Amino acid sequence: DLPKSVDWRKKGYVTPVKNQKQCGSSWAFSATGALEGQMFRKTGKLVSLSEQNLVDCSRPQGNQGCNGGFMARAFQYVKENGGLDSEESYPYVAVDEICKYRPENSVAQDTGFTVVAPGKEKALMKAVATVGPISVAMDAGHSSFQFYKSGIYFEPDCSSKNLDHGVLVVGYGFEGANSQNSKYWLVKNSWGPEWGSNGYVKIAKDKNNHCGIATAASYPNV
Amino acid sequence: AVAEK
Ligand SMILES: [Cl-]
Ligand SMILES: [Cl-]
Repeated sequence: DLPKSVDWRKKGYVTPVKNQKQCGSSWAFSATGALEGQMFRKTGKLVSLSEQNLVDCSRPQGNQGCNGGFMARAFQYVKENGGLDSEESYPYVAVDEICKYRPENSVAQDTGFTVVAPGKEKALMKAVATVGPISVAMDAGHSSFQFYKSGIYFEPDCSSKNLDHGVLVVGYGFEGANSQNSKYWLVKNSWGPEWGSNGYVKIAKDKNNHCGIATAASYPNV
Repeated sequence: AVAEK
């Protein structure tokens, strides 16, 4: 019995929109967004986490910094490392740099991560309703996504299998009175608040896993 | 993906 709509931004779980600039680090922003919501659920405090800590330090786990990476490998790094620094103490500079992780500045931890059933939008909906914001991969390789402005995004050129961008599902919704009318996923991007709808995009929901949103979803266990 | 400049 899941809610007809969810929006974690309205419960305090989501930090203001960030900007990855010219660095292939969307996976790091999707991972800090998910950990930010789980740490808030655990402590009641919303603390911005360091994407640069992940960019610089998680190559042992398989990430490649500004050249790409995966949210699961980020949650694996946080677990093996024993922590993750705050954004304030380890600022983002959008280029690969030397790892400067400082344990004394850690404000988050995880014990591992949970994988949502691949390809299953109903498993993703259950995770979003019961856990908090969820890290997901999607195909953002389209001019229509770069210039998205408002409304429910639906792009026929979208692939559900070949993905290139890590984002955060912070909720889901519908329009009008019928909960099944015009359903959408509420997605936080990391291209600045100026992109899209104050930094977010509504992606069509329950339309055959549009853009791959439920193909490779996960969240950290705290 | 990165925003196009
Ligand atoms: Cl990226
Ligand atoms: Cl991943």
